[PDB]
Amino acid sequence: RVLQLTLGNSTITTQEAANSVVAYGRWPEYLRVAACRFYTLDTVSWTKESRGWWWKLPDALRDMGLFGQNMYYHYLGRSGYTVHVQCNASKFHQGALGVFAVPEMCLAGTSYQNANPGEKGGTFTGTFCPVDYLLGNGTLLGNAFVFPHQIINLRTNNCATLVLPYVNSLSIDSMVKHNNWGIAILPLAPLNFASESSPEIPITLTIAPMCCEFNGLR
Amino acid sequence: RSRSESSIESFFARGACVTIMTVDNPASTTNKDKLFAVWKITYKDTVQLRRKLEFFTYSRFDMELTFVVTANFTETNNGHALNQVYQIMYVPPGAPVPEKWDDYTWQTSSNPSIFYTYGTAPARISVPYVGISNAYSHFYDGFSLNDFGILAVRVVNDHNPTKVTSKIRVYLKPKHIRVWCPRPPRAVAYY
Amino acid sequence: NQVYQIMYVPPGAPVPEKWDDYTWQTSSNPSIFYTYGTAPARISVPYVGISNAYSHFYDGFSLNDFGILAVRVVNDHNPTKVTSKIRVYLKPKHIRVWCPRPPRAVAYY
Amino acid sequence: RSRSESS
Amino acid sequence: GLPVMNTPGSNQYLTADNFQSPCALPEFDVTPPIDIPGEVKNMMELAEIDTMIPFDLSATKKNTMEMYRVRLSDKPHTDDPILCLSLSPASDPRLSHTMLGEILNYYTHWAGSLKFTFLFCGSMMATGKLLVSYAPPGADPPKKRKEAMLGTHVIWDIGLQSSCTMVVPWISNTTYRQTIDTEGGYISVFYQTRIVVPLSTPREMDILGFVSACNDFSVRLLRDTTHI
Amino acid sequence: FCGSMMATGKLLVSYAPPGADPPKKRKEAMLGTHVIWDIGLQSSCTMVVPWISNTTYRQTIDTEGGYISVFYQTRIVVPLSTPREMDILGFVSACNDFSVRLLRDTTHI
Amino acid sequence: FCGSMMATGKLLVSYAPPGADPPKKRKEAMLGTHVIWDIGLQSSCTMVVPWISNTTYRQT
Repeated sequence: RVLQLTLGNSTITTQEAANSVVAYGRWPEYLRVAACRFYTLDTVSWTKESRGWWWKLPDALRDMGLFGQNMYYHYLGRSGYTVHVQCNASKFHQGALGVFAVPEMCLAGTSYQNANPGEKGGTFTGTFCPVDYLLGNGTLLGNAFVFPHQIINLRTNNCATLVLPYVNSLSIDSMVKHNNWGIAILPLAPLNFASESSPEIPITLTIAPMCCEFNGLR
Repeated sequence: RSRSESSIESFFARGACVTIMTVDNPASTTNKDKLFAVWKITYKDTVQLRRKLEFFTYSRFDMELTFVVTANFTETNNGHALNQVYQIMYVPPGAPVPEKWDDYTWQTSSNPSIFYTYGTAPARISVPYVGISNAYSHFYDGFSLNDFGILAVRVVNDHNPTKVTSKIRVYLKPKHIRVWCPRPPRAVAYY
Repeated sequence: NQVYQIMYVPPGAPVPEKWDDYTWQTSSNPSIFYTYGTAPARISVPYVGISNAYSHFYDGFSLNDFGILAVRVVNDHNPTKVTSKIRVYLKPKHIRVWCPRPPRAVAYY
Repeated sequence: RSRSESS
Repeated sequence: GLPVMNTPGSNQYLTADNFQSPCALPEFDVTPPIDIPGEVKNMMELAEIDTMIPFDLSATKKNTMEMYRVRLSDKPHTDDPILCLSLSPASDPRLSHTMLGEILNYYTHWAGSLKFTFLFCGSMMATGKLLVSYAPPGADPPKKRKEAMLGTHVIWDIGLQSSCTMVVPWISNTTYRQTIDTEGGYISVFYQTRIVVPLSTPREMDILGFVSACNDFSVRLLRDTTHI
Repeated sequence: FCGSMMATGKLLVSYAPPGADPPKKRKEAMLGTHVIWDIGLQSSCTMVVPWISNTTYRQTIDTEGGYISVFYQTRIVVPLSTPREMDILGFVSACNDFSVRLLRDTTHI
Repeated sequence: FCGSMMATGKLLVSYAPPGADPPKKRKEAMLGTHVIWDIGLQSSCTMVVPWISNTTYRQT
């Protein structure tokens, strides 16, 4: 089984949408078109020495196509997302990732360009760069599995999916000023591999806005 | 089996002191600007309520404030004073705060005020949800904290001979709580 | 007029060590604020037993915990000393008792 | 919409 | 007027009291609520979440990413366990820090079942057998694989299924235990077989471990011990 | 327009929405929302602003909210020695959807 | 893909339409029409170009 998903002028090859977590059980919904497509970010290399990676949302897509154009040329907007993490590796690599979606992921070691990496995303550290096992804020990472999450354990699966509804104190809000979601991908178990295998496996993120809607155009 | 005491209402709605506001009598000797006390309502000071609220991201709650006033003469001197009255003024969000003892805010119709007579039942009000947003944000990943209001306190009696200090304990009890989006709880470390 | 904090500490909870300990600010511990010269204060502790019945006699190896009552004056910088006695009038209500026994003499009491 | 407080 | 008789308890403020109270803003139209995703109606919903156990709380491992990983290696086949986890969710330093433990620290009494979930984070190729044992309360934990096998256990096959969800039962004399001191059982993982690997694949894998309350879990008698 | 019955011309009444930096040239204003008001035909022009805000309610103090702005599309034409200096007045009013809350009297001496 | 059964990876097969200057970076190509071909799962990738021309017929 190999599903070939499509959104407009974009196509993605998912092994299967078997493990697809919906954050807090709520599917994205409008308030009771073209921007909502697959935007695949620049891959990051997971090595033995990695501590983690993190992107914000909608900050990650501030430059991507219409979801960037609209996100600037409007004032207010809301959007759910579909973060698809593909971590294609061999059968002779081993490790685990924890993909955690975090509402209002306020990081701490704080000045807009600092907490808004954009497309490339930031990285954690193990002692700016926030701490890996803390997620910046003093917070034991074990308890981090409260958040909407999924485990990419290479021995069994090599891709996760996260459907994220719009989560904010407001019905609609300015996307330029204020992020809603924060994706953090941290290695629960370290990478390891056979003798001379590819020593750094790639992690790819495919973000797809869902129920993207904005007001008011200038 | 029963999960009532682990309900949000039972876990949160519990009378917790959040400040101790000290005010002196308007004695005409050398008294400083300690004649009145002002405290912006904020949970970020008491660790118990804060650590319980930072389990969760968003929130909504009415806020029952009880006021326990306790006075005493300062000097060993032969102290005498008729029963004091205390103006406990709640200042809603976005409103001006008192600067002086005889500022106009103590005569403003907007600002609701309690007139507690010393030696009686503790004063009380019930602030409703006063958020512009549809939920109190405990964590906000954006650029330009939430305003609950201010509590100001003074003695109403003016030309008093003997000094009288007084502490107003504020027992805040959140009522009708709702909380969304749980989070890992912080350690007690940075509090 | 003095105010008295009469704090009931449930079983298994920490007890005050100092006057300004944290237990007097704990949300758990219910506290009465009795204003002197008013009606006597009162609370109604429920049955707080882990067991389904208070054991007066227990023929086993490792007494029952009902709680603690702590008391302080709230006013702080007072010029003149004031002693105060708090009589605690306990009235058990909704009693049930099982397995009668011979009553002890008044001897060892 | 609600115009109670401006009554 | 209506003759009344003020009883004892009048003019006292009991912090546990629940009375009506006058609203300071009675003409104020509250901001209506919206349907935010993720409403929590109860704290146990947070303890029903599989959170990761820190097994290695040594000086170096603790307060890092390594404090959670249990390393399976290739060394002399000692009968001692890979890990032995005491079931004092509140009075065990390892389970004390989990989300479950964080909610139990706020309470005095608790009762119910726990579900532990170990997770092999090794290679797709590696194969072997672990034995996940559960000694019940009162029992002295198993010291050899045989003693553990005879009791309750699960022969987890590293090759076939990558996780193993053993559920502890609710065994207590009282209807409720305490969150402080005295037993409660022991999970414990042994090698049944030293882990086999193919070619130059690494012979040092990791297993993670999760814990969560079950639907039968409950707590009572709130006890906040938070201070400075 | 409080000018002559004879005078003719076109003004362009623009509305920049909140967040936008106000239009500086007639072109920038035309591309956005606008109304080409004809001085010759109709003597008034009623543009209604919409309710755009992230919150359900704004504040009465501090931060944007938009800009009305009036440009000449055409310099005003007049017949014979009629004065070439006219006046336009401007009115504002809440709509039926308007509402306020949380009274705050700041009146004092 | 005529590589190994074991090898895994992702290629991005882009199609710039006529008039467009060809994409020079992966980002520019992704934003336009594209197909994220997974080397690991499916070994081929059949992208079909459309018929876009001002005339009813082009020249050779």
